[PDB]
Order: sequence, then structure tokens, then C-alpha cells
Amino acid sequence: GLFEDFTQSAAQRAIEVRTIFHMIGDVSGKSVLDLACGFGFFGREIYRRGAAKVVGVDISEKMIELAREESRKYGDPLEFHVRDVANMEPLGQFDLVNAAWLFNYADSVENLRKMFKVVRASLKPDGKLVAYTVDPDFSLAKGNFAKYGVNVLNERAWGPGYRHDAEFVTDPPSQFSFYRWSRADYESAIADAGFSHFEWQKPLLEADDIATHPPGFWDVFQNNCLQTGLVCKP
Amino acid sequence: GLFEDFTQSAAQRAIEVRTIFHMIGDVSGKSVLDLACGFGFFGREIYRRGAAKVVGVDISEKMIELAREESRKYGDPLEFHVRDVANMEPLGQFDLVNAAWLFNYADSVENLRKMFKVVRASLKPDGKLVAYTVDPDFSLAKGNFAKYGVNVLNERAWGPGYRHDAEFVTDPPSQFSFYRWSRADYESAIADAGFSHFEWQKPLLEADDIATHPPGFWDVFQNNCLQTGLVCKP
Repeated sequence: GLFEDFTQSAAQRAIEVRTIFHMIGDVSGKSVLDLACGFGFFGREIYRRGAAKVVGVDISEKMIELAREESRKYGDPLEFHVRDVANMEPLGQFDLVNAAWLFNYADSVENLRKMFKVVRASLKPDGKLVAYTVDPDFSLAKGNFAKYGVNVLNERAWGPGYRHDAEFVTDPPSQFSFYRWSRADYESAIADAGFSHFEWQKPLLEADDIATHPPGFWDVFQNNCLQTGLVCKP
Repeated sequence: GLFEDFTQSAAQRAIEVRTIFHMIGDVSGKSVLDLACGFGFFGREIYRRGAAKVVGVDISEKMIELAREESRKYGDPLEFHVRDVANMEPLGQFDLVNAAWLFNYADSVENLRKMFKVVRASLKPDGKLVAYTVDPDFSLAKGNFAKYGVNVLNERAWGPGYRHDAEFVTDPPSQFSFYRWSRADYESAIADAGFSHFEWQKPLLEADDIATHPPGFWDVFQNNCLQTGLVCKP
């Protein structure tokens, strides 16, 4: 119902969700910490798919308030917390940490490295991190993402990474500003946090995605993707 | 190129744009004030379609500064201003005022009434207002707008109208809050601002929209539409 409807309302969201659940795998019985949980609706789908416990964290008070009200209305058992994730103490030892659109909101590599250490401090030794973030290789000169609902307005060298302002296709227009840290700096953060295993995951563009759009539609998505998945394990 | 791509990136945005240009008509040679201009990109399309002069206003100086930078990079002649529209002084006498997602951000009927008077004070006697706002008849219980990228979370009585919190389908999730004022409150605002003519305009859902989504996709859009157009003339 709701999760399908929202996931299909944007061509790229369907690819995002499919890629994140590919990385996650079977979540039956697992404890999950969703570190940039928004209003909780991804966490509610993880719960629906069989997770034993789902805890969501976000920076925004007013959004966590709204997340808790949604769980009361649905009767689901999700637990929420407001935290500045880069500086939070552990909430528990989870089988899975999910971090969609967390790491690109680290506004310095110092904060990026802190976030990865927070993830490790929240994971069982046989747990894993599944993340969705900006592909380090995206370059605005190679193509904007407006076909896919994100009008990237600029690209500013920002210390060792780049900062981007973007317009989303919302009514009214809305602004998001995010960071594109390098693959080197991600992998350094990963290793220094104690993840001896990682893999980058290309978004799973599939045959049906291509059939429902005109010729050339996904070219920039493939040649200059803005997004990437990432899986890390101790 | 960019306008087409971005407009088609969300099914509802295509219907909105079609409906707004239907209300506007031929803009050749006209002066246009876009009273909730975002980053200026609708204004840039109105300019491309032949407007003589396009001026944008919105509430966020961060957005307006980004709008100005986009005009410098594209070389277009758009001019922008940060204003609280309900309290602004006139910027000139225009042929057209466009107001997409302005009036549903008035947090009181007093502010709604003030906005309409500001529109009149900005219009030549033979000009017109084209607007896009929340349909007074929307009811959350009759269907959420999540298929169309807008998860309306709640509905509460708010003076003589209703207030809604909503989640947009963006990466990450984004929040915003808007107001659903009654048809009678709008019509009294229109008439007391000195508009002796108005018409409400249904969003133009067309055969090709219906054919390119699954069966039933547009049911809630047609039976419980969140959006309406509005045209007013002195």
C-alpha cells in the first residue's frame, strides 16, 4: 500500500529502494538501527519485512515528533530518537545499521569519520552497515540530475570534497545542500572505524525501469550517477 | 531542455505545469510577477515563452540568492526579491501575477486576505492573477497523496480552515506544513481585494497521463484532488 505508492511516485526512488533491500537481504528477526530515519517510513517497511526491532534516529526534533505520531496511528513498535549522529553515544548493539542519506550530510571529513565510528559502536561483531550516499565520481559537468527529479545547481570545491546545492521537484520547490566526499576519504573512514570489509554497490537499474521511459532517459543516470550504495562489515 | 526534463520527473508536476500554462495563455510581451518564485525556474520558462519582463519574489533569502546566481549563469534578465508577500509594498504594475503555492502558506485568513490585496496592488486594471493552491475540498480521510509524491501526515482544524503536515518524496525526506482555507474564505478574499471575476480550474488530467500509469493510479487524484488552479481578474 503506502510504501509501494510512495516508492513508485518517483522513478529513481524505486531503484533506490530495490538497491537498499538488495544490500540488506533477509531482515527476519534482526535488530535494525535506521540512522537518518526521516519520518520512519523506511523503518516501517523494514519492520513489515520481518525485523525484530527497529530504532530510527534523525537530527530534526519536529520530524521525530511526527515519526512517533505515525507509529502511534499505525500501531507499529518503532522507537525513535533525536540525535546528532556524528556525536551520539551508542543506543545498543544491532544486527544492521541502515544509513540512507546520512553520510552526505556530514559537513566535514572529520564528521564523516565520526559517523562511521558511531556506526561501528552500534553494531554487533557479525553485523553490517547498509548505506546510500552520493557517488564520489559524480561530476556536475557530466550531466545534471533534473530528469530524475534533482536539479543540482552548483558544485563548489570544499576542502577535500565538493559541496552541492540542489532543487528538488516538490510543490513548492525545496532546497537541499549536501557534500560529495571522495572515495579515498570514505574508505579511510571505513577502515579507521574498524570495518575491514566494504563494497560499493551500483544502483540496480533494471529492464522494467528502462521500458517505461523514452530513449536516452537513463543515460545520465548510468554515465554520471549521483547515488551509490555501500555495505561495510567489521 | 531542463524545464521539460524536470517537469516530467514527477507525474503531478506535469499536470500542474500544463494547467498553469492553460490558465496563463499567451505570455508574449507581458510583464509577469511570480510571487512564490522558488529558484526562478518557472519564471525562466515564462521568459523563454516570450514574456517581456519577469520578476520573482519568495520568502527565503537563501533561495533568492541561489535564484540570482542561476540568472547570472544563464544570462537571463530575471530580477528577484525577498519579501513577506502578505506585507509587501508594490513592485510595479504587471500584466500577470503568477502565484503557485503562495496562498496555502498564509497561516491565517487575515494573511490570506492581505495576500490577495497585494496581488491586486501589483496588477494593471486589465491584468490577471493565475494561482495554484490547495483545493478546499481535499479530505485526508478520502485518500492520501503518496502516489503523487506527497504523504499528507495529518489534518487538524486551524481556525476556520485546516492545517496539514506532509512528507515530500525526496532524498532525504522533507517536511512542510500548509493550510487549507475554505472556498468561501478564498472567495471573500478575492472579492474584497477588488477582483470582480474569478474561476476555479480543475487540474488538467489527460488521456496520455492515464495511459502511462497503472490502472487506478489517478483515482485519488481525480476523486480527492489536493490541488486546484484559480484565475482572478479585476
